[PDB]
Amino acid sequence: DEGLRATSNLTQENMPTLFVESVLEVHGKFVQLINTVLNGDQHFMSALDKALTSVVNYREPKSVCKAPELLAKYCDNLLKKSAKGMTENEVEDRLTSFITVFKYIDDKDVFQKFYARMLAKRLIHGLSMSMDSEEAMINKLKQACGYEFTSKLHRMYTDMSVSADLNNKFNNFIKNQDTVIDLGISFQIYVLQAGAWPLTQAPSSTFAIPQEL
Amino acid sequence: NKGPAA
Amino acid sequence: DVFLMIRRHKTTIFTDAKESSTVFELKRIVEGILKRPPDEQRLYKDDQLLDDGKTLGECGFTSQTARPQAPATVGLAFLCIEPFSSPPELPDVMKPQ
Amino acid sequence: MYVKLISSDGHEFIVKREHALTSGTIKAMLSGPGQTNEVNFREIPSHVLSKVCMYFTYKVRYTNSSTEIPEFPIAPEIALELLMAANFLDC
Amino acid sequence: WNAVALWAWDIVVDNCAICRNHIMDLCIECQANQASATSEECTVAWGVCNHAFHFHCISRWLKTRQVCPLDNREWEFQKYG
Amino acid sequence: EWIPETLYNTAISAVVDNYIRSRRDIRSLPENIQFDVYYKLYQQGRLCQLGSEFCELEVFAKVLRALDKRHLLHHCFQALMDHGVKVASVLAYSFSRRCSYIAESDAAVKEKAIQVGFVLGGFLSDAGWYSDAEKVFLSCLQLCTLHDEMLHWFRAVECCVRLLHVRNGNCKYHLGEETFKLAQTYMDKLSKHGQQANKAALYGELCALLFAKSHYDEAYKWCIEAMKEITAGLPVKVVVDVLRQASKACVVKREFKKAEQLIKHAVYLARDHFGSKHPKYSDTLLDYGFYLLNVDNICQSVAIYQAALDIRQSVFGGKNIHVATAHEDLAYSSYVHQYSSGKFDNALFHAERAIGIITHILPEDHLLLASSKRVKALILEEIAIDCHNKETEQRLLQEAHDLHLSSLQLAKKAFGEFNVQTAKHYGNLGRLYQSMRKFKEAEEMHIKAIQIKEQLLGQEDYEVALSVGHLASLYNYDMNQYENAEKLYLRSIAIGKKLFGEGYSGLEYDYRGLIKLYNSIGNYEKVFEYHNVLSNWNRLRDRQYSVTDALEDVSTSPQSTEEVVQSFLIS
Ligand SMILES: [Zn+2]
Ligand SMILES: [Zn+2]
Ligand SMILES: [Zn+2]
Ligand SMILES: [Zn+2]
Repeated sequence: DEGLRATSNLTQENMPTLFVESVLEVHGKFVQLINTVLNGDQHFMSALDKALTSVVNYREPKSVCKAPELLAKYCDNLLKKSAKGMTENEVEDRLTSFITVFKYIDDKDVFQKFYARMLAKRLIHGLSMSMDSEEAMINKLKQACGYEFTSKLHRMYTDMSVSADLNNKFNNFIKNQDTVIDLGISFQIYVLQAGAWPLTQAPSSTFAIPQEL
Repeated sequence: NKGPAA
Repeated sequence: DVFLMIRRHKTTIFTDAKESSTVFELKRIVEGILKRPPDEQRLYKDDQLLDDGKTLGECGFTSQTARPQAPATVGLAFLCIEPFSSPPELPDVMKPQ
Repeated sequence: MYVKLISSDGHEFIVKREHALTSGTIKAMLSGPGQTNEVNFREIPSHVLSKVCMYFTYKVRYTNSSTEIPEFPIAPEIALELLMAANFLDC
Repeated sequence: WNAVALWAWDIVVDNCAICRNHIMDLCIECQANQASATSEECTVAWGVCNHAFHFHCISRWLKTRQVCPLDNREWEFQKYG
Repeated sequence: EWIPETLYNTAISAVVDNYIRSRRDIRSLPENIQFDVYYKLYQQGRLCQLGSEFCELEVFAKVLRALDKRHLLHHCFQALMDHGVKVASVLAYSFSRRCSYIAESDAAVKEKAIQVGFVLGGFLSDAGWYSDAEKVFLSCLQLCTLHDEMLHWFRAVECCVRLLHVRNGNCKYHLGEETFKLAQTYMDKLSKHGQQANKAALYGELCALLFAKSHYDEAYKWCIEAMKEITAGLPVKVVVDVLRQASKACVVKREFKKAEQLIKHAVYLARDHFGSKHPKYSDTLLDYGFYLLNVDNICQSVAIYQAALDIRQSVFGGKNIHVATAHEDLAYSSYVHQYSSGKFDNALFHAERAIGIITHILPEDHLLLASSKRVKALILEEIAIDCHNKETEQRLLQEAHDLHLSSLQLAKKAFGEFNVQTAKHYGNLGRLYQSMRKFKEAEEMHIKAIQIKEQLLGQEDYEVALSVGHLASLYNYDMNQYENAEKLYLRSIAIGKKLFGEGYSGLEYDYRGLIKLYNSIGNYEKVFEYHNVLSNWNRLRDRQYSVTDALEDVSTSPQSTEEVVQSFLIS
């Protein structure tokens, strides 16, 4: 009942950030309540975990749950470099508590689809807080949720790490042929795995670049 | 001993 | 989409119209074959005249009863609908002889 | 633009032109000196032709249909005569 | 000119015939023991029957039976990755 | 003493020998006459003439009304499926074809189709052809959702309870959840219009679907929900189906007292109405033997499966999916019974049949192969250990290694990574890798099997204790870090005596592990003590192990239909 009241004034302009902070406030205070006046009883902690599962995994009548999309957006809304108001040291502390609200997600599979697609749009544009934060992000998910949960999500990272080497190998290739070959423009590439990246969609339309490329 | 139950 | 047929004497028009399509505009399609004025012709479902103002969906010719497999029927007049034919009956075989 | 169809009993089956492109035999009626175009279809009765042109509306609408196509009901009593038109019309 | 790239193997059937998993993903042998410490050498191999199989899967098949699982023809490798 | 043949039987053979001329007019015979004409065709071996008329729905409709001789129709139906012609597939397609033709017709003709659909769909569900029973039930469900009347939703709920039964046995668990949700639509609509539909059989089907997906917490929750709505006015087949699948949820919940009072009454109630040679009776024994398999009733667990298979074999012909599942349990029961002796002769043959029957009738990617190929791989593992020739060992272990991962992949696709069955295969692979000398891979598999199975089941479970024993048996021999196995073995005995007592089969390999662990470091003050423990182990279980089967153990039941239901519910 207190959890639903926390996620009641649903501010549409800041839905994901207010959602995780409200649950963190409820969880961060009641973890003290079970510990500062009560003993650390696993019966009471199990009730808190069971109750916070109910409020986070709330399905509207004849509607889907709002939990997986907001948690996917919350990670994107902070790992994006546009909000230059916090540092990576504050990111690690902030996102460590993001694991606690993540463990209450009933449908973690659909969160991965929402996160990977959101990461796909964010990562290929070259915009993010930092590359090691993305490495740390999938590192914490692979230990909190599961080994094969971030199977395609691990390959979301470690793709542009070898792209730089591949670009240098391409730069090595362009300077070692018998003749002189120039592309006429600064060419930068990064290759993606078909079975990992969600970039398939439906390419029903062909394309034919002119002679300039 | 023998194995897991099916 | 709504599919239906109209029979005056022996003709059959397999035309299509939207679920919200009215009655006045489909008479122009009928005019293209019979060469008859739209006000002179009148249509009759289940022994009942259809108004021009009401649509096809307001008289009962909805999608489920007007499927592209077995569409709803409606008469026409200016009823003299002729039955198609009598198919050769099949013995039940399972029935004792 | 409109293709007629007469039957054994004289029933008229005037329908849309492009609904009849499925069967090439109907296009043979339009082709030649036939080019509404008068057609004689005496050997095939009216009741079975009520399902022949009925299949045309089913055929054209479901061409590359995203949803799963429901089967076209063919009554067991009319199964024998309708299959005669299927081979004759190559439909 | 910045550009993305999406790569896939030359296989078309898009499925391994032994592990039954997606050919782009790891084989069942490498999807159980180590998905990060072994995935970098989970390659695939073609054959004279033009049937690209997971290298771990095809080797594990060749441990006992030296015939192609799809069609019963002697299995000879033709190209690797 | 040469009793003359009855004129009824004599006239049967008089028209069978003249079948071709009078083929048309036999269909005009009465149903009791008509069935005996067809049963004689099977007896004479004229399956082609027998199959020449069962392919028609109308002919098979009259034959299905011989309820007394249904046990002969099943044996003839399976004979046709081994004869060639797919009489199950054509009947389902023919019924589904004619079913859609009366959608716009009246409800008088329509109601006959559902009655035909339930007897035919129920028969194919009994015969095991779940892939063809589903197409029958989906057609009759469509009719019930065309005209809105109070009787139509009364049978639409009756389709979804049986639709959810033909999808539990066909391993279509993903579509099973949708049917239950679709069931609640008509079930709640009927409840609003002054008719509280009985949620007993419909809730009883989740006692197997969620049990199959190892949702033991959710299955036991639905075990209680299904058991509440039982009623003495329910059909006995419906009642016994609830008790069987409710008892299974209790066995995996590590509760033994309330499970046996449920399943023994299920055996008693099934034997009473149906008999000792009915398919529903044999379906109870497999669920009953599942209880005996987990309570260390190993001596009669093989016999009860052997009894269960013989019932199905006498009624379900040859290549039938129900015989394979009966073959499956007996193959595994002999695997654990012949563990010390090593006599896996009939164990592999039953396992080989289990592969043989399913591959002919089910697709290669069907999940029932994964369950079936797992046990055969376990047979191949212990066979290679017992064999003296090392060349034989290196081939058979790889063959078993082929089956586990092929089985594991099918489990992974349908159940997800975090499930008991996927972790169940991890435990098998760890033991397999011990025989495969891939000790480092064995360590990886065992920790996977113990960090996943324990994660959702809990710290105290039967299968978790065995998974510890697999890794405890590892550190004793290959890794040789006895300190790791000292804590692991101590967990194995700890959970063993909570429910199974000291005399448990897996604990023998656990007490011996402690002595083997202690023998390496020279400890002897516990070796002498634990040698006395084995002497206590060797006697105390064998003191109370004397030969006693289970068919006379249940005998007549003093407990009645209501005496079992309320006792389990209040406790
Ligand atoms: Zn593979
Ligand atoms: Zn691999
Ligand atoms: Zn091949
Ligand atoms: Zn035959």
